[PDB]
Amino acid sequence: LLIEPARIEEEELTLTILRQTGGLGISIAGGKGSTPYKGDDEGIFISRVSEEGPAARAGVRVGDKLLEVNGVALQGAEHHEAVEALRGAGTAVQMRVWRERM
Amino acid sequence: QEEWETVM
Repeated sequence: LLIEPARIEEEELTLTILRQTGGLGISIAGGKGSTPYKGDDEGIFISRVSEEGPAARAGVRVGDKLLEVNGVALQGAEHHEAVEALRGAGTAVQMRVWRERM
Repeated sequence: QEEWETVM
């Protein structure tokens, strides 16, 4: 018979993005008090990643939950707070993300 | 309320 292979169900990664004059190449969703992006999770998510853009080249994938940006935690953050964090993250945007499978 | 597409 066959056996289920080793499966990674969850990841927490640290990704470093190099912003271009155009920007990061993502779109974020969610926030405390907002219509949650996934389920009831009012956290911040990556809803879009531009192909071969900075975030793309850095390992970001659609659906990543955004937990922290350059040492600024986003727990319980509203959408605009996360927006202001990223707008000012600067050239090098080091984000910690959470990632499921499937 | 629904803010799902703030592009950056």
